[PDB]
Amino acid sequence: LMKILTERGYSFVTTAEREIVRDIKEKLCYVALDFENEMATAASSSSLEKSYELPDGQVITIGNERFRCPETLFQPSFIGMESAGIHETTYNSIMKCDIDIRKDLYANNVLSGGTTMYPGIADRMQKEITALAPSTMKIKIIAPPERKYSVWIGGSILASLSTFQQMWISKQEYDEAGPSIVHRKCF
Amino acid sequence: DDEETTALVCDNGSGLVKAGFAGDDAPRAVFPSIVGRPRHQGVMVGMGQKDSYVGDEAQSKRGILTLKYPIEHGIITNWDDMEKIWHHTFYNELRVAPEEHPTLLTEAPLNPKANREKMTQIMFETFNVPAMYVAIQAVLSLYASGRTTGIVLDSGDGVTHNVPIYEGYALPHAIMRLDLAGRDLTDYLMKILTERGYSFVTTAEREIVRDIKEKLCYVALDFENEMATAASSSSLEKSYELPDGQVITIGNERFRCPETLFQPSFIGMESAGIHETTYNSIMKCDIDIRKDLYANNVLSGGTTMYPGIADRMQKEITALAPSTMKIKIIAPPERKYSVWIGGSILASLSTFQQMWISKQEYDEAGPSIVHRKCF
Amino acid sequence: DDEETTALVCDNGSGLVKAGFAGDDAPRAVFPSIVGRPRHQGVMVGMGQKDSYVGDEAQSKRGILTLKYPIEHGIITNWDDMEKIWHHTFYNELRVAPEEHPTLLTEAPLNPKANREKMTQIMFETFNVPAMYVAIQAVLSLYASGRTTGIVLDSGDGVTHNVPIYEGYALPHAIMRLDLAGRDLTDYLMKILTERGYSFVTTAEREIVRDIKEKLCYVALDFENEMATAASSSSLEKSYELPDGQVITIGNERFRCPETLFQPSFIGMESAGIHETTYNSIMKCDIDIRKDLYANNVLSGGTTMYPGIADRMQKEITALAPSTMKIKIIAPPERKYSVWIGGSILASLSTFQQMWISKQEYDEAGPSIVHRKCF
Amino acid sequence: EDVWEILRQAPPSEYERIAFQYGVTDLRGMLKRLKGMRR
Amino acid sequence: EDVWEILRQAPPSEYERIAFQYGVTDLRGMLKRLKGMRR
Amino acid sequence: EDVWEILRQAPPSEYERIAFQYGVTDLRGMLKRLKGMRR
Repeated sequence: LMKILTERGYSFVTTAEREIVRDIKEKLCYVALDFENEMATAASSSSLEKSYELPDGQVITIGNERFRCPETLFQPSFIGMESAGIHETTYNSIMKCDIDIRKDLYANNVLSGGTTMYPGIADRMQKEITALAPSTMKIKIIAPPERKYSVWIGGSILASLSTFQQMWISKQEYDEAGPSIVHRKCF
Repeated sequence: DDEETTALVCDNGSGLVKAGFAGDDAPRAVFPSIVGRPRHQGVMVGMGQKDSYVGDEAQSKRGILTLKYPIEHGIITNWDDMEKIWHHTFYNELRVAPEEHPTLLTEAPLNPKANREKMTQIMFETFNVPAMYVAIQAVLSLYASGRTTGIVLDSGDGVTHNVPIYEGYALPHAIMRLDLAGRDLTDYLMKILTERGYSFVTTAEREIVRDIKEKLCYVALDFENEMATAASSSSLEKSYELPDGQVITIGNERFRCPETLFQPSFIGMESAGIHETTYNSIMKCDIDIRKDLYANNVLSGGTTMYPGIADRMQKEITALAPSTMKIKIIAPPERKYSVWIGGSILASLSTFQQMWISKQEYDEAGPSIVHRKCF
Repeated sequence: DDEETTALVCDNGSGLVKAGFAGDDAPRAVFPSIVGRPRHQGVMVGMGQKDSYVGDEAQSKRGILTLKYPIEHGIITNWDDMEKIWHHTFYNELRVAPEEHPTLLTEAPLNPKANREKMTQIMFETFNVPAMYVAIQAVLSLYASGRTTGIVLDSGDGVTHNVPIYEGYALPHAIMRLDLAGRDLTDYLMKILTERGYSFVTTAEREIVRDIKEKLCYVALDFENEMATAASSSSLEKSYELPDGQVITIGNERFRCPETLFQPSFIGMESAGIHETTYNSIMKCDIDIRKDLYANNVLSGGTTMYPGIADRMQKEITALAPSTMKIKIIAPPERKYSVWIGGSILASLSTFQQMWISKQEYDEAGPSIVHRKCF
Repeated sequence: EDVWEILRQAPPSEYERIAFQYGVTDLRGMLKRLKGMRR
Repeated sequence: EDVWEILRQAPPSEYERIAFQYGVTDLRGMLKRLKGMRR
Repeated sequence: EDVWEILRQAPPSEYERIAFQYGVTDLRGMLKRLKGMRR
């Protein structure tokens, strides 16, 4: 984002400048399911062509970026990363999974991560997995809105899992085994 | 909470252990003879994640849980496995106390005695059934045949014998096994399909493949002209949905799996086809039993449920038998249960309770009792 | 400009394609089986910036150019890649016309036929070699063994099979593959080192790591006491210059990479170690072949060049074999070339030119010819 | 058939002979139904 | 649902199986409310 | 050794038997040198 907006007419490098930009993403930046027809849409689609108040008081104008920021998670080309999109990471994982876990996945295609809170997140998730998955199987990605806290929530659970206090790292246990204790048969 | 008892018709069908009661009509027990080990142990809250509930659930746990037959080769390598196998039976699907219901025991020949010795005593102690009793799976089917004369071809759950018989009269000398097991065919299938473009090794991968055989894999009577047929016959050229969701494509295999039971060359086995096992047996049989056979050419074994099974049976015996005599192989559809059925009969044979393995009889003679004048 | 011809001993060593001629002594061809894609295209004056000269130059272009095996899993996913791979060979390093020099073809088992079908015809047309001929890489090493009896353990360029053999006599039934590839070990290495404090994913990053294994990574015979050794053994605790110029530090990995070939647990693979693959094979072998094996326990595969390779081989077989019998695994240092060597032999085997794949023979029988009574 | 009455009046065990004489290879079955009755 | 009573009477840890059987991916939540009760 | 003369006078293909009899697992090599000669 900094890359683009700055080169696109902006001078946006500063730490809290990064602050504003991250705010920008997490408030307005999105993604559209498609790109190339979505690209043509961008070619003139005025609705997106919206400027947002820069918290200096400026109103940063916004267009194709709002989505052309995140989507590269499926194409690091934009980050230039050698890596591959999140989706096919999912898919090669699943193919690694046993033969018929895959439907398990399809019902259990749990997304996690709030910053990914953007639009269509699953929208793509499913569409591409489709594009890759056998329609034989029925997919379903899973992503609560509350994915930030989810991790906290489940931790609150486990730790709160009374039947489980045996695991906690006791001062002593460390003491006898120093820290290295932590590793085997414990973490 | 009822009258005297019902014997416990428990049948470890070479692939699945199965059972009902005496006089029962359907083995209320049927399920895989495997044990299952997960690998990884994702640290998972709570429990309920059994190491070894294979029974009939574990295939739900297929993949992570591995596979273990105890009788692997119709050979119980381990028992506690099979032990809790029983308990599973008697307490989840039998969900029943052994101690008060008699049971007959299903066994194929070729077993070193202590196998039964141990199974027996432990069945008394762990089980305290009113009394047990064993019986050759082979013989069990035999009565399950009721054609007391003639051989039976027992290529069943995963087993294979020839069972020459004659109003109950069978010659063990002429009697034989074919190591082949539908598992074996499974094997060559994996061989072929995998090398043919597939990567198919995993335990439940074997599961799918065995399913494949028992649902689609067949045999054509002939081969070589049948081979040419295969050369372009598109009808066979059918892909089946791989239970991943893939649709495994299928051609010549569907039949080129089983047929080797007549030519272990494909399994590379030194042995010979089932048919001529039958035939050399029969020739061993007395001069004119042979027509008895011909009317009594009883196949047995569901995995052999494939097409043409008799079709060949007869054609080759023909190819060998004197047309003078008239052949007839015998194979009910219900050959799995047949063995169970005849066992249900015998055990259910009231005029016969004298045979059952009594706690005491063992006790005085320990297990060794079992052997002479009893089994 | 010479006499009849020299067959073309061309060997796509599972990682590198390599080759010489019949009667040659050193495969004059050796180089990576990859294809390479740059990303960015800085607008660069002029040209000469090939997309896909991987051959042996591209690693010069590593980083920007990515990596592509066509036979990735000993499985040619693509051919034109491999096609120009050949041309590269025949015209830059072979720099030689196929049309006038015969060639034997190196292959591992498990290949669906059309792979060879296509390779064959296209080799004729694009290549018009005087005639070709294929041969199992496995078998090629086998003669490359010359101990015509006994198995060979082929864990080579990136391959793995057991090759039971007996004066040329091998049982495919007992014969097997281990999907493991030095690439695989590569993998777990990346896993470990990266998670252990490293960020090591990139194609040539994999390059460095494979270099690391093949130069320094080893195995110690034992593990658990060997593990304690690792617990503080400073000698192993050696950092190696990362070819960036960093000096990658190294400890327990150097050995904890390969050893899992005996325990895929680490690769998490359901499979079993190479050794007991050997052993179950041998047990499959006839009763007393086994001593034959023991004298013929031929390893094959350079990537397995690590320490102790046999050291374990023997120790575990011991752990399994009857000390009655005396074991001896066989592994020349030169196992990469061995396969090439034996191929150079066979093809160079003048008494044998009858086998080569003639243009015509194909022509009349198309490619399908290749299969029966020929390969 | 009379196999019913004959077997009920067959000699006690030789229902063997009578069932398998009158085609009843399921003397097995004849008794197993007789057992669902007498089981 | 009975998931309440079943889980209260579920086997102690296998509330896992019962909650996730009756759709309660928040066995997590079932226990976390049970913990706000027992926390 | 005489493996040289024996193999040169070995039966044409059974240099197999003679080489591998006299320890020459490199009948492979025996022929490959014989081929660098006859290649």
